[PDB]
Amino acid sequence: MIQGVIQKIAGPAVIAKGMLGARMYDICKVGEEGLVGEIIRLDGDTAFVQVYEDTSGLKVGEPVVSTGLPLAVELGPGMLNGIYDGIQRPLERIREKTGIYITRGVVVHALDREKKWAWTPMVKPGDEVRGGMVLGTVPEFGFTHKILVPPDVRGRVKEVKPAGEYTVEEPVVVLEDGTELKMYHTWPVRRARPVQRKLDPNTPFLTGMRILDVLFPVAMGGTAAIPGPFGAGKSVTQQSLAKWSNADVVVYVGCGERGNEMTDVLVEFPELTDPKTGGPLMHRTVLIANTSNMPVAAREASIYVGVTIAEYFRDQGFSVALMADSTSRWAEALREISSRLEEMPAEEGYPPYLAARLAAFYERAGKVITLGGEEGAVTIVGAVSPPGGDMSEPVTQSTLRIVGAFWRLDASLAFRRHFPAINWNGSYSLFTSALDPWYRENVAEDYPELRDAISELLQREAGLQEIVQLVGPDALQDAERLVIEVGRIIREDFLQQNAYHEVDAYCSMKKAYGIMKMILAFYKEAEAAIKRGVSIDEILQLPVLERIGRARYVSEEEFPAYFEEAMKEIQGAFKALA
Amino acid sequence: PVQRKLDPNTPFLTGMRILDVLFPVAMGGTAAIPGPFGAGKSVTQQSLAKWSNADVVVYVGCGERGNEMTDVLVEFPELTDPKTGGPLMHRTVLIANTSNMPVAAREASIYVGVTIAEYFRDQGFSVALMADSTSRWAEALREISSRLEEMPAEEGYPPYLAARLAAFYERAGKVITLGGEEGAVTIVGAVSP
Amino acid sequence: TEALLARYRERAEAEAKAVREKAMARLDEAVALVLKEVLP
Amino acid sequence: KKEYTGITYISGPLLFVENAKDLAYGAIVDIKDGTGRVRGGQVIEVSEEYAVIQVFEETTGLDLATTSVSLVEDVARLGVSKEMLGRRFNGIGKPIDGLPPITPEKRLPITGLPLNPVARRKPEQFIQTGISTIDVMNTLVRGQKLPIFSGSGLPANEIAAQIARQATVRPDLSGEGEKEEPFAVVFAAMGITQRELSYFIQEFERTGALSRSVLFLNKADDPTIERILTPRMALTVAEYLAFEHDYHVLVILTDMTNYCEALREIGAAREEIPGRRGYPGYMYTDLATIYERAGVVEGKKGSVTQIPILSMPDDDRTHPIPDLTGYITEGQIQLSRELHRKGIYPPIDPLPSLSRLMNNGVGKGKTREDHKQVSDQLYSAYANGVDIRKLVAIIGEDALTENDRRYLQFADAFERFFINQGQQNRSIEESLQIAWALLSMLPQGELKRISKDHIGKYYGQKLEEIWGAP
Amino acid sequence: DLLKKEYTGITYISGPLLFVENAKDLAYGAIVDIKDGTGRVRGGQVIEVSEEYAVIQVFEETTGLDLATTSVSLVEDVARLGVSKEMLGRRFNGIGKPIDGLPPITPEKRLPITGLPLNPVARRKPEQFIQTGISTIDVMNTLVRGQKLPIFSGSGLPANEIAAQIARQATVRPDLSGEGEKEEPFAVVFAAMGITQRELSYFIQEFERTGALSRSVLFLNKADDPTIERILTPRMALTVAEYLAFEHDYHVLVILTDMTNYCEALREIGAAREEIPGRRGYPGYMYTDLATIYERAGVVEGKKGSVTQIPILSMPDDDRTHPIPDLTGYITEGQIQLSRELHRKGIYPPIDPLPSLSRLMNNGVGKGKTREDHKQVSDQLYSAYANGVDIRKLVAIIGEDALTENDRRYLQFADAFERFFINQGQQNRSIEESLQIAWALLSMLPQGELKRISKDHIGKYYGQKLEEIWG
Amino acid sequence: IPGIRAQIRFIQQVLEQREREDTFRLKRIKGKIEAREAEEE
Amino acid sequence: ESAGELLVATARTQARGEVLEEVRRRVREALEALPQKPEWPEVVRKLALEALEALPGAKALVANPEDLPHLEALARERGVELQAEPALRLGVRAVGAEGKTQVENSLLARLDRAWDALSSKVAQALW
Ligand SMILES: Nc1ncnc2c1ncn2[C@@H]1O[C@H](COP(=O)(O)OP(=O)(O)OP(O)(O)=S)[C@@H](O)[C@H]1O
Ligand SMILES: Nc1ncnc2c1ncn2[C@@H]1O[C@H](COP(=O)(O)OP(=O)(O)O)[C@@H](O)[C@H]1O
Ligand SMILES: [Mg+2]
Repeated sequence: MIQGVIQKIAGPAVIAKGMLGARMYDICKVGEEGLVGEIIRLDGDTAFVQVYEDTSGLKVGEPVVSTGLPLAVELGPGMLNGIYDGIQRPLERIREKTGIYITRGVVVHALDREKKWAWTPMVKPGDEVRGGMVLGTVPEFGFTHKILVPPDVRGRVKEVKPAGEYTVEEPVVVLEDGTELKMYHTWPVRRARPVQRKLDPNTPFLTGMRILDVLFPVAMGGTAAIPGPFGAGKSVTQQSLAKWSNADVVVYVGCGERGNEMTDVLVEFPELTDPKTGGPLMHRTVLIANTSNMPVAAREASIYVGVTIAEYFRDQGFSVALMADSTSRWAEALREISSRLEEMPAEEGYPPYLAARLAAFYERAGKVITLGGEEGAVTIVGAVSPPGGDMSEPVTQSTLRIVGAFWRLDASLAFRRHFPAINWNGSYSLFTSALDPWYRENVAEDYPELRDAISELLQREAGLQEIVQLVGPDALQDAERLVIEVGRIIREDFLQQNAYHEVDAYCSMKKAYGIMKMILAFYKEAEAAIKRGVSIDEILQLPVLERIGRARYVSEEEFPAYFEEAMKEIQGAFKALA
Repeated sequence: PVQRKLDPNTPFLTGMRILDVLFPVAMGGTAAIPGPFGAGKSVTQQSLAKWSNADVVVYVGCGERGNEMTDVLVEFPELTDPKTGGPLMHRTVLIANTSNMPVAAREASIYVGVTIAEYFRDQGFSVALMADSTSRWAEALREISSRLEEMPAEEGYPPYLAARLAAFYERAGKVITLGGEEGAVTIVGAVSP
Repeated sequence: TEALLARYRERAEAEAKAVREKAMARLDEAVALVLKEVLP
Repeated sequence: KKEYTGITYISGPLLFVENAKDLAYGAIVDIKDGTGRVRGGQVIEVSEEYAVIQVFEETTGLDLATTSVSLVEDVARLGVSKEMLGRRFNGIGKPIDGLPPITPEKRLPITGLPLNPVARRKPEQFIQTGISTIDVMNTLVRGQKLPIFSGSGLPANEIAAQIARQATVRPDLSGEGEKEEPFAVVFAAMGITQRELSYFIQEFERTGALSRSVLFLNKADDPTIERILTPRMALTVAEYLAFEHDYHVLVILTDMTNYCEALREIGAAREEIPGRRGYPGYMYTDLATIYERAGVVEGKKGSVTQIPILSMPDDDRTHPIPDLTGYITEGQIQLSRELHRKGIYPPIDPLPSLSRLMNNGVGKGKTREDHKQVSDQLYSAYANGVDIRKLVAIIGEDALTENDRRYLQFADAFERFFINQGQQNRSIEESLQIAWALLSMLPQGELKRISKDHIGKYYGQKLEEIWGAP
Repeated sequence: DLLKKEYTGITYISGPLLFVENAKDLAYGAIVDIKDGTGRVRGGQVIEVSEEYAVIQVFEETTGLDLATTSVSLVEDVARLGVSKEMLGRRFNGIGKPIDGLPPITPEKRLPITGLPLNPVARRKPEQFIQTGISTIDVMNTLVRGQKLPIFSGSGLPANEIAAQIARQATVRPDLSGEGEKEEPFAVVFAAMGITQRELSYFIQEFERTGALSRSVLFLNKADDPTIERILTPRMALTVAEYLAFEHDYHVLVILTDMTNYCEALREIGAAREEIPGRRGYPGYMYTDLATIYERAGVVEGKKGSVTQIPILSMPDDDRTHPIPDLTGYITEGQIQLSRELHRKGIYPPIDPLPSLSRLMNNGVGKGKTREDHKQVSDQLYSAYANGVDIRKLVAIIGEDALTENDRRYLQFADAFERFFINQGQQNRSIEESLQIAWALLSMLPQGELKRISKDHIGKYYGQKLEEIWG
Repeated sequence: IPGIRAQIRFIQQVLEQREREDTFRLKRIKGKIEAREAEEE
Repeated sequence: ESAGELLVATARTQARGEVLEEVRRRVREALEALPQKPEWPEVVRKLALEALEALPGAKALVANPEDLPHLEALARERGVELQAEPALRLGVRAVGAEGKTQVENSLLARLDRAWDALSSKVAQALW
């Protein structure tokens, strides 16, 4: 291999000389301890390596060995329950081998080499196989984990092992020409896995939150961004989507964020149950944890590992959801690397290729027909942490141009403890039109009209709030004050959602539809009463308003009876009160 | 060079009542005019070129839109000169640069125009120089300054923008030429904030 | 209607086949011309 | 084929090649590596010691030992033909529709030469976009550059596709009846996601608009240099068609914000000091070199009309990109978020919109004798309706005068019927009839901007075209 | 190992930097000793080493150095501090050298001051509630054991007084959690960076009067001391804290007196090295450097002890959007933000709850930990206070006479809240006292508007009056 | 209105000053890269 | 009622492209196996002379091992070493004086870099 020596050390950057023939973005073992590194710049006989670990104590002259391969991930059975670091090393193994502190240089396989998997063949000798075809199936936690051909491998099946217990290293399939196919294959993290074609995002992604699943839906293959200042509730929203989504597999990437939240996920999720499978929630979730006090260079690796694992699970026909806990941290890591490289920034310190990196990461999502012929989809929800809430910051502005949905958080609602604190005016979604047939078939034949009416009422309330800020709330006419009050009702008991309450945490589409129907029926009845001369303040004292407010705390199973009863109560209250 | 600069003691008659009466400009003075879209700025400039007492009119377009410049280029050959009855272009010099022409040409357009105006003044005539937009010229100057990597000063405009504007505007004034014959240059430099 | 579209696609494929057959005859002369032009 | 081995430096998009004096500045090179994979590159700086090559794609896998560089052409060239109609490209002239590559009649540089100012002529004839708020009040004239100012969530792409598959000329209105005049639409897509790409493909193929369309679709994950080149390719094809085959070409550029960001990133990559607001200081000149390629030419029957589409970063018109676009282009069409969130499509707001060449493209012998007066009256009446609708919130319905209530009704019906067009294709006569019906709500004689003769000729009709008899 | 090698040939001394050539065997991040011609020995750390020359940041000032006589010698490859249980009643300067007059600490171990990132799998969930005695903290922004709860301060705001009060009063409530045991007192590790004489004297006197000096490790960096010691001080203090907590089951409360000074020192080092800056000229890796300090707190599975961090930082001009408070909020779990307006009113502690936040609050309170109504009461208080603030904004336009009785009631709630709940003075309120005061305040509002509280809690607690608690 | 105008112009001045500082630092780093590439050869 | 344009255009374009691709494949397979023709030494001599002319300074020429004994006149005239590589079938690799710059005149490269100009004439001659 290409072997050199350390020439200069400066933080997470080590320059090694004598590395002629080494390729860009290859993996190098820097130092005597074999720290993981990546070549990011070639200059003559010298190579610029970013160390994925800590460089403290390194001495100039230590050997640097280039492995000749780019950063790669082991894709196979054994990932669905474990937590991984930025370069996909099992944190349980690291804890067992080192203790409560993560020490540099620990070498451990991403996939356990001792676990036995109940292999079950799906092909026969003499069969022609292409990339992405299914070689067999293995049960993992009830998921029929399919063993796949590497995407760029072609040949004819010669010998396949019979059904039984085998490890990942076991060559269950041996093609002609001597090609051996194991239970797992390695893939470069920077290459998007090929697909046959891209499909239209017809089905929606059910996050379980009323506001996100109703006003600003995101489709199954779509992408969303949730930017906001610290304390707004980005990570709580990410955890809520992880808990209550309808996605088969959830990949949570904690790029450069708190370790306490990773511990909270690791502890709570095993206790929580899968809404669809019924087993533990942890059996469907893969965590790539890169805490903020871990080396900066590992953040890009964390993002790429997460998205590559999501793509791999998509190749198995699953519906994957990928929540990145922060992309601004990835941008800051890139900025630190560029500062080491001594390059001229494009804007606010970030290298010019940051926009291209964000675009490439966000374009990996979408619903596709896999090379195996089945259907898979990946949804990416990217959290953005701007400096000071500045939404004009280049990361947020580059994200605004490539996402299909945009959930903006505002500090005003966060301070008021009004959660999910979604800035309705600053948010949008581009999937409303494409999801209409699904909403009609699965919710009600008039759901789009109901949602459009709700959005129109919110828009009218927002327009009238300008005059409210000028003349006060009581200076308006009865109709406009009724619009303001209905908007307040919507904000307080339809958009609000207690992410910690046991019942309010999840809300199916039909419950939100029922609440919207109740609110709009109340609005029509109150408008009729106002038009005939009934006072607005008299309307505001109706206990059926309290019923509408409490509607969100009713359980899903017993909700429809409450919905019918409350509709009857609305009709009776506004017929008796005229 | 000129023999001697003269005081602004004689009027530059534009032929329009409001400007010639309420806000007069001397023969050899400098005036500015911001042009909104529909405020008839082009018609006003046409009337200045057509009815003023200036012998020769010089029109300079720094960074005008293609169609706006085309309107001028098509309509001036049609306007007639009241002094003689023939076409107005027989006493007009046009320097036209669109936004897609080289930036250096757009920056040097006003200097070329004012040099031609001064040459015509040196023959004893009275010249009315009309910069179509000094903001476009200033934008071109800012582009050149950025290309040379100078300090942005305020709003990106180079710190010597005021110096260049003063140098351009000081070329206007009624003078006694080197030949002892009286002449003047009048500048109406439009601004587009 | 559907019949018109089917007739259009049938006639398009038929004339494409006719073009293919009529170019097959001159393929060899075209290849010879290309060979003699390219080779110095 | 000359091959220039001897790479001595690679960092991000840049690589240095030695002993490569023969490479012309700006030329395109083919970068090859050990695996045989070939990448794209552009020569951005050439000197005696070395040349600087900016790589299109990612530079992973490259190395100083096995990398090879070969020139393909001295100047960026595109092969154009009349057979390009009905095709799709990736923004650098390579077909992506699965059809075989075109046979180029001629190969032209993408950096087209500037039009001679005395060669041009006045834009005189209008283009029917099928949209009432654009055809009637913000008329688009052949040879105009009329950008569409959109927002983050506004449906700019849908309006672009609708205009693309609905735009047409009206030779019968001018009395020529020249259906012999061809029409073509050149679509330039810059930095679009897969969703927008699929939507554009489906919309262009569902109505047969592909038969007169050329598609230059550059994806968001494609190299930024391709994004920079895409408008150049599209405008080169448009210029060739219009000025060599008498075509009436309409060019749509989406989205100019993405183009400006790509220009920003590439300028920063070349170690250039940013100008105002962090954008390159020469952004104005580059945007001019793009936009000012549209127009009409004296002595030639062709025409190029541009409709740039740019999303304001924060719905802010002080941003450099919309500021420069307003500087260069003649007017703008502004999409409104409040209209959009009220369920109105296309969400075009007549009050901030403007067409600077509209007065020359409408009137007798072009559209109709009453077009300009109707448009002015509609603008004034809608402004009155909007302000009265804001006032009625505080003072109530009864306190207003009778004519104020009539203006309220006019504004409501205007937003309901004229602006909220939907997916219709309205000729100018239909839009004018709807406008006259809407103005009939106001009392006769209050219509001050319109002459009495036109009022006598057209006033009196009622609203039945939109509802009751579509 | 223990033999002395001296690297002469200094080639550059400017600001805090120092270049030494032919020092290719100096490990990166190693601690060196700089000896001048007068025999004085300074401190130094290698920040960039190459085969040509190494760059050493000097801890002390560079006055008196000379290129001809100055000598550089290695001390150890990794910055390590001797730690032991004996240092419980000791003071040290910014570099761990004793300044109390007692003999040097006999080190049981020498640990790297840079620490190591805690394994997330080895972390526990912080669940032990701490009754700080402050109502704005106990009820609305609850502080749990092992939490990072920075106090956002101002120029004149009494953040040091609040921190001293917390350190004097903070204790857990074993009975409410069901443990029913006596608990050891907190061990306070006090790190001071750029601390002035007034602040240091006040802290020393407070800890003397409360008697915590016998169990408090102090690292003092005076305001006139060299600013490069401020880089080492928090890392040394947190290393001592981690050692105590995770090797002797101590419950450590860490107070970082001023993180703004640490950020200033980091900016100085970055500018001396011409590092690419982020916003306001601060270096790009400031977020990572502050993370490596903050993320060292928490609880570890299987370990009795814990590390609780209460950093104190002064926002420059009360600008919460400044890079220092922004990064701290992004790293830590919430913040306790002091309000200047409340301080001007004489309300102490001036903690305005709206910008305050505690992310680990839900893990520490609720049924079986403090009380069943705690979270609901907190949410109701937050909503009602926000409504009162909005109504104050409305009064600032339309006047008090134009309001309805509902807005007047909310305004009365808001000002009584500020005058009674927030304003407590130097008293030590139990959690029950804070909750009963909160319910008394909520009793001012109509019972039907408590939309964030279940009817059970309302029926059980609504009705009390402020005058009934104290006359 | 006058107060909001003053606030707007103050914010604009602060942002322009920050942009000028960024441009100056970019000039410094470009010049120093050129210098350190020249003398080191 | 306008999809007939797309249909007929697609059919004609597919026929044209298939015909041109067949032209590609036939000319490619005919140009192959040049050494089997007895006139190959002359054309490869022309290839070598033009390759060395393109380079101001030639170090060595690399070709097929069986094609080496046919390129000795120019080797003796210019002093370039003959090198054997089976991979360079039907072509001569010209190496510059320093080795950084190098020229290849492989026949496939000839066809690839000529077809772009040739296609305009080929289409008109064929149809
Ligand atoms: N002095 C005038 N008398 C009568 N009509 C005038 C006069 N000035 C302008 N107009 C009218 O204004 C229109 C033409 O001028 P405009 O187009 O408004 O000029 P302009 O577009 O502002 O020129 P610019 O700003 O340089 S593009 C016609 O309708 C004229 O009738
Ligand atoms: N949907 C929610 N419901 C209730 N509380 C919430 C919700 N979202 C956030 N919070 C509260 O806000 C705090 C801060 O949220 P968090 O997500 O950690 O900050 P960030 O915005 O950086 O992700 C949480 O600890 C929690 O107390
Ligand atoms: Mg978070």
